[PDB]
Amino acid sequence: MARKKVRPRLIAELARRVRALREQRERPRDSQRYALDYETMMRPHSGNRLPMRAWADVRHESRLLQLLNRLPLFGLGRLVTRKSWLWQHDEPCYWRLTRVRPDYAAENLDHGKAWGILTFKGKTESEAREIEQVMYHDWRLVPKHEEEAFTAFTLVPEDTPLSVPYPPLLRAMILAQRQKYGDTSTEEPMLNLERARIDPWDYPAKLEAKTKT
Amino acid sequence: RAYRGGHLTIRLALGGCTNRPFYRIVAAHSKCPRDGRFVEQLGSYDPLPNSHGEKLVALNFDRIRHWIGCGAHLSKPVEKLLGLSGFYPLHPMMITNAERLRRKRAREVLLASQKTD
Amino acid sequence: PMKGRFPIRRTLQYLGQGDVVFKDSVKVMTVNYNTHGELGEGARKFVFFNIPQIQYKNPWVQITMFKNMTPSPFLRFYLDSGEQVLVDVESKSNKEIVEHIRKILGKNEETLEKEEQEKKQLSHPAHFGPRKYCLRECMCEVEGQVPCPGLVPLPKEMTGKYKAALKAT
Amino acid sequence: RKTRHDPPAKSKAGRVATPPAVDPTEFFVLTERYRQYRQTVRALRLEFMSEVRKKLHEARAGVQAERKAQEDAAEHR
Amino acid sequence: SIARSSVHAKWVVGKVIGTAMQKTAKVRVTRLVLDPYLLKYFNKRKTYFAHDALQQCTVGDIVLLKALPVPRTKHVKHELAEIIFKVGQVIDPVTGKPCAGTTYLESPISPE
Amino acid sequence: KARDHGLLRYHIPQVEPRDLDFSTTHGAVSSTPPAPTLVSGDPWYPWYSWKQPPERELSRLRRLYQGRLREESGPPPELMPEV
Amino acid sequence: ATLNQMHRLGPPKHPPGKMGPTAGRPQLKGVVLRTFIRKPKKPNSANRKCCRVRLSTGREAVCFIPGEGHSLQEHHVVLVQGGRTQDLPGVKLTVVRGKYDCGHVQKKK
RNA sequence: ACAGGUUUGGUCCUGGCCUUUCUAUUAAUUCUUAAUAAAAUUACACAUGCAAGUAUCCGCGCCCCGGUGAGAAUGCCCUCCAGAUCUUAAAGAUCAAAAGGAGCAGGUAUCAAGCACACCUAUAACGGUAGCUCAUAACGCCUUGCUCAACCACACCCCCACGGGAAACAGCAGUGAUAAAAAUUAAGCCAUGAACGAAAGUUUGACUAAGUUAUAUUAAUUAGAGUUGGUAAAUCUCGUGCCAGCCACCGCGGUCAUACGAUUAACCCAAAUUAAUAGAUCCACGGCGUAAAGAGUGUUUAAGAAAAAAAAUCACAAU
Ligand SMILES: [K+]
Ligand SMILES: [K+]
Ligand SMILES: [Mg+2]
Ligand SMILES: [Mg+2]
Ligand SMILES: [Mg+2]
Ligand SMILES: [Mg+2]
Ligand SMILES: [Mg+2]
Ligand SMILES: [Mg+2]
Ligand SMILES: [Mg+2]
Ligand SMILES: [Mg+2]
Ligand SMILES: [Mg+2]
Ligand SMILES: [Mg+2]
Ligand SMILES: [Mg+2]
Ligand SMILES: [Mg+2]
Ligand SMILES: [Mg+2]
Ligand SMILES: [Mg+2]
Ligand SMILES: [Mg+2]
Ligand SMILES: [Mg+2]
Ligand SMILES: [Mg+2]
Ligand SMILES: [Mg+2]
Ligand SMILES: [Mg+2]
Ligand SMILES: [Mg+2]
Ligand SMILES: [Mg+2]
Ligand SMILES: [Mg+2]
Ligand SMILES: [Mg+2]
Ligand SMILES: [Mg+2]
Ligand SMILES: [Mg+2]
Ligand SMILES: [Mg+2]
Ligand SMILES: [Mg+2]
Ligand SMILES: [Mg+2]
Ligand SMILES: [Mg+2]
Ligand SMILES: [Mg+2]
Ligand SMILES: [Mg+2]
Ligand SMILES: [Mg+2]
Ligand SMILES: [Mg+2]
Ligand SMILES: [Mg+2]
Ligand SMILES: [Mg+2]
Ligand SMILES: [Mg+2]
Ligand SMILES: [Mg+2]
Ligand SMILES: [Mg+2]
Ligand SMILES: [Mg+2]
Ligand SMILES: [Mg+2]
Ligand SMILES: [Mg+2]
Ligand SMILES: [Mg+2]
Repeated sequence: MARKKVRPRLIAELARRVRALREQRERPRDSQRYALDYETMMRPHSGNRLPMRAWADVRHESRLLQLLNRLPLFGLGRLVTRKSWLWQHDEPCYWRLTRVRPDYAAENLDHGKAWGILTFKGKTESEAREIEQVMYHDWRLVPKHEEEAFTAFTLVPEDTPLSVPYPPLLRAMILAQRQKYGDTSTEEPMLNLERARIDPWDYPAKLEAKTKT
Repeated sequence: RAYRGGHLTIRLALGGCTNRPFYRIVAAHSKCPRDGRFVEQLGSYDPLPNSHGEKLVALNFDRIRHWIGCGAHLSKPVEKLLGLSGFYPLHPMMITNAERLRRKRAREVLLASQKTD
Repeated sequence: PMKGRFPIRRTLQYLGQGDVVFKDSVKVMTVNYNTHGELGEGARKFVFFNIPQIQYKNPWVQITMFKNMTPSPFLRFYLDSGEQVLVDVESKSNKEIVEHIRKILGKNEETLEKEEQEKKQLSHPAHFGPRKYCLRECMCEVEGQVPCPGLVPLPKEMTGKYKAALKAT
Repeated sequence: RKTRHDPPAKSKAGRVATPPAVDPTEFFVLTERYRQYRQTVRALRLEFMSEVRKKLHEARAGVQAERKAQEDAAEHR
Repeated sequence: SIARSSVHAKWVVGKVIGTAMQKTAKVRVTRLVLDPYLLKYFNKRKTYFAHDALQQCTVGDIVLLKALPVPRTKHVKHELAEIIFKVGQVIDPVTGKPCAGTTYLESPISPE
Repeated sequence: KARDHGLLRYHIPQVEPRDLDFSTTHGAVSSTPPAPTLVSGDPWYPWYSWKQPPERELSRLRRLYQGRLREESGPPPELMPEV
Repeated sequence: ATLNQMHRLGPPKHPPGKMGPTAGRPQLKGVVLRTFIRKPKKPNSANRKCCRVRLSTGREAVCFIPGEGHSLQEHHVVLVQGGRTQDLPGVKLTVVRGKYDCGHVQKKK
């Protein structure tokens, strides 16, 4: 839509450039963004208070970079586990780090972004994914002599059914249509529960988006 | 109205006067008001029993599976409503509420009889 | 209508009783005719009578007149794909041209009746809402159901005022 | 409803959340029901998705569409 | 095969008004519009710009216009397609013979 | 009321039959074959019934939700008596 | 008026009404400025009890007091309607009895 | 409109104003109860409380709902639609920016000319042409939310908001000022809707169920208001004496008033009645010798008619 009296507003575009310029120049650093007071459980930067379900793990554990700084090359090729998987999953779950770049703002070097290779329930992916939920105070590091103990895995086949009956009313319509069209076979319809595999909710999602394929 | 985002959703829209509710099963953008503009009206759901003791429900089955096929989200009550009809399996929260009713009723029966004796 | 030679042709019924619907590919109709000679009687009467009917049924089709440019009256149709349809009228009467036009480019009777049949399903009888778009406005307008409390007051046991009183007591 | 730029309240500025209790036996069964229920609905959602593809494909390049296209073209000539 | 246009008029026929500008002819399109009160049709004149590459436009012609797939400016959205009736030089489309109004310039019944 | 009791005359238009074809063959009105889970009496889905979780899973949940735990309950009653 | 002329001029549309002495508002509140007596035009002769007030919009206009007898004094608050008195030219407002500082007519006692 | 009252000593004609019908707000007089719908002075300044959280930290959401009609002739319908989001087998769908136009779109021409408003080449420069909109209303000015499952716009002001003035309830309730305009500083997330979580679930002044008010409709438990010369249903006895006063239009009162004020009686509506202001509706498909109306005359441009027939004039005082 348009009219013959359109006025060329310029301040709106001017504000957009300056606002975009300011945020790029004043982008908060990871050290100051995630710094936390361990008594009030309050975030000085965002002003957010952590939920009570996460209070215990903060004071009784360390994040990824706290256990990764004291390594020669920031632990490239090392295996890193997480307390969340250890408590709920008997099968071993770990990350094989590929590269890691911490931020120099922190005086103790306790922050940064890291990548790695995912191993969930003994299933290994063939691509590198950026590590999600790094700042969480639940990570742990496995020893060198225990590396092969956790790496060893026993493959257990899945016993879930591959087909389930249709819901009752929807089952009737399937029978009704084929009977109407002449298909009088009395074979019970089934649903292929094979393309509907659901990853567990604790599985980390891809931080990077997906481009056109 | 032009919204930033939102997902297509099938939900219940309230109607009728006070003390006489009446829900219309409608499919509209999630960011629009409850009684606001909608894409297509599917059915109806009368919450009060009539003289025959029936709560009437209407569903546009061929259209309902069309919107679900194109990626429409369902709210809590419509899933329970569809589950009763048999189009969908019984919602897990529908069963658990049933089980809670039995246990509360079982406690109620025992509590009344314990006081009796 | 009082003014004009034939006031009947300026009423809504006359504009609506002409049944000539062009296909979706017809865009421009050019009509050339003469103001003199007995041969142009069919062309002149077609312009004076049928053209208002044709345009009313085809609001998006341009109709342009040209007088005394060609000795032989004719009609020219321009399609969407650049196709040109030339219709020659030199002795055909008013009625003949309309029948001739209806067959070369008009729509079939089965196509028109099925088009409006699919239009009926838009206003589905099973829906509720405003009177302008739906038949009923509420479920209380259906016999047997609980009526609107405005007409018939509801029993006290169902009113929320009584429900809240006992819960607090 | 509030906006992004208005300040929050003062009284409710200390609390964050208070999750309810968890029944161990009931929670596990409820979680198991959801895992199968979501799986079943997803298969139906994909089945309906394939139905829409079939309907749209037939409306575009179905056999009846070619008959209709040829019939009008033949009549026009 | 995406060569559509966003305008509501794909093909229009109008009379040439003037050819003052360079390789562009301003034409006047005429359409019938129903007056709501009198229920009678009157002509409504609108001006269109058409791009003429060969400079073939003379004032007084009747020209068919074809919608341009991409506008060349804020006003030129149509391209000339053919000269339906050259001014003063009108050939009857039926008999393919030169004519001047009602009288035939050349007799169609005289091949030789 | 009088017109409803026939005491007074009023116009009655002639009305065509509701349906075009009178067929009871379709499965919407005719009885459909019972489901294999219907004749057996088993619930339509395995998870509709109540199943006792393994004790290992119960211990894991108790550790995870320790402190805010609630009293657990057994299988629900099959039939609810009347007060 | 032939067909073409009727088409060009369009259908006749009734002009909107002109605002009255009360500027379209049903009732206005004013402050009494002066009380005087106005006389009608023949063949009706009398002494009509009028008053001059300034309305809430700031304009100053002449008003009329219906009924017999009044106790209105300068700098009193009254309410004015939009009626008109036929006998008195110019006067186009009437004080509504029974509001603010003017009461109803007093029965003879 | 089924029309009625009113020009004149009197008739006909032409032509205004007003009565009779329905809806809303305020005010006067009056008032018993219940239910439902609705709640409306003010884009003026605002005390206090509340209106966005959820969640094993990340993240997501945070005028979305809601509020208002200030602004703009804005617009309606319609073509195309990037981009954002959801679903997934990466091609389907929801919302749709910008841009565009078959047509439709308030008043005013005592606003008649606007003053760069066009186009070509190649470049995305330079160079070249001298054009574009407009009496079918350009360019101006004034008034204004709307064509309603809804849409367009604003979010203290400087059309915008880097900045500046300056320190924000046009979120619910409430207050000051102002206006003829007068709802509770209340309860709950039980339902539905929205946000977040895998999930039990949490928040939610949106909403649900209530509080308040003859503003409307219904039922019943409830009785007062207006009018009584004519149009227009209906009265007598006194007082007053062109005085006090009455009227929607015509009019009444100048010591024998069915018109003022009171009384008796009657009429008409009824928990309402009457008055006031807006709105619905209402002018010409009718007229131009005498009534408002054929412009002092002729030709031509825009534009429109032609359709059957037929038509270059002429002693005399044109210039
Ligand atoms: K009259
Ligand atoms: K709730
Ligand atoms: Mg947060
Ligand atoms: Mg309601
Ligand atoms: Mg009066
Ligand atoms: Mg008078
Ligand atoms: Mg008072
Ligand atoms: Mg008062
Ligand atoms: Mg006279
Ligand atoms: Mg007289
Ligand atoms: Mg009041
Ligand atoms: Mg009430
Ligand atoms: Mg989580
Ligand atoms: Mg709104
Ligand atoms: Mg206002
Ligand atoms: Mg305004
Ligand atoms: Mg303006
Ligand atoms: Mg758009
Ligand atoms: Mg797109
Ligand atoms: Mg897409
Ligand atoms: Mg002037
Ligand atoms: Mg602003
Ligand atoms: Mg605010
Ligand atoms: Mg408020
Ligand atoms: Mg404010
Ligand atoms: Mg106040
Ligand atoms: Mg009010
Ligand atoms: Mg008060
Ligand atoms: Mg109080
Ligand atoms: Mg509360
Ligand atoms: Mg609670
Ligand atoms: Mg809830
Ligand atoms: Mg969710
Ligand atoms: Mg209420
Ligand atoms: Mg009285
Ligand atoms: Mg009186
Ligand atoms: Mg006397
Ligand atoms: Mg009278
Ligand atoms: Mg009297
Ligand atoms: Mg005259
Ligand atoms: Mg005259
Ligand atoms: Mg003249
Ligand atoms: Mg003249
Ligand atoms: Mg001409």
